[PDB]
Amino acid sequence: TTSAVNIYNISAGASVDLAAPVTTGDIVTFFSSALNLSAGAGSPNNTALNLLSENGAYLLHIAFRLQENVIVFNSRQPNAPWLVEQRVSNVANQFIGSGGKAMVTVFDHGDKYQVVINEKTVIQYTKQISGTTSSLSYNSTEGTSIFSTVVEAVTYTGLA
Amino acid sequence: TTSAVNIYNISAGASVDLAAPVTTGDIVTFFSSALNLSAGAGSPNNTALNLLSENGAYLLHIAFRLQENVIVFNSRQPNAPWLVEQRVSNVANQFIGSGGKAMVTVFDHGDKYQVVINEKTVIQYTKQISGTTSSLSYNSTEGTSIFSTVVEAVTYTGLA
Repeated sequence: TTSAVNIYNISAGASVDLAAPVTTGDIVTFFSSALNLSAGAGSPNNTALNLLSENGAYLLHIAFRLQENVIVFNSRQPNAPWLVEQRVSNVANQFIGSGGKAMVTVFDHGDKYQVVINEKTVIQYTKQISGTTSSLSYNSTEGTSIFSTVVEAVTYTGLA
Repeated sequence: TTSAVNIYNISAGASVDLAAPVTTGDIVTFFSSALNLSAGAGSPNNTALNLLSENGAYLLHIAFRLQENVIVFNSRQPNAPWLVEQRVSNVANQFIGSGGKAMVTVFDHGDKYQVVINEKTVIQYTKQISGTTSSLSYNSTEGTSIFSTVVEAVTYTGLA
């Protein structure tokens, strides 16, 4: 079996097409060389990370909302409304192991997405939309990003 | 179903016991925040990364020798001599995609170890000794290491 490693530099506000699709059994890890939580809980800062399908559907939308002090997980089809959102309270608490930097790992287990912040699993997300990830985006929905201007993404494909 | 991410900071000269063992289907990645392709001669290894078994066997020894312009791969039992070595020439050539930083990934495929430098698979190493990796070490020749003093390692376990 031959696996593969792909590295991407994602600037804030951009979307990147993967040279190798992420499917069941594969992994994607986001590396931030900074952690800006200083605004604190209740501030209007919201940054997002998304895994998209070839048809443009949002297989996994990850929103770090400091205003409501929650991390939201959801999915939606193109030109359609957001589905059932899952939430995890206290943003800063999930990053406690961090310190100047952070990493977010998404495991595609086929029927679910396992998300881990640093060493802590924060959720086992049952998929609302099935499919292969062919593109990734990093957007600063509101205020300033909680991550570095450029995020490094590494995918581990051809595992299963 | 449930996988895990573990982060370790390995200083030159130290060994670390893994909180979660690395077995067939798992991955280990090494991150260097520096790259020195003109550091001088090693004695004879400028730097070496090792994967060890529960009984101290060197399942995978990765040695970089600048003065010999080669990368060596080998294994050995506890208190026994080195076995059949495999070598890949032209060190700099393997780091062509780098640029002040570098990463070394090792996939444990059961019968073989796939080693990738950045995005380039350097070799498919047929195991000379089988077993589970329970600890790792980063050894160097004083002042001539090609990597940073501290190397960050991340393991993805519980995959298969």
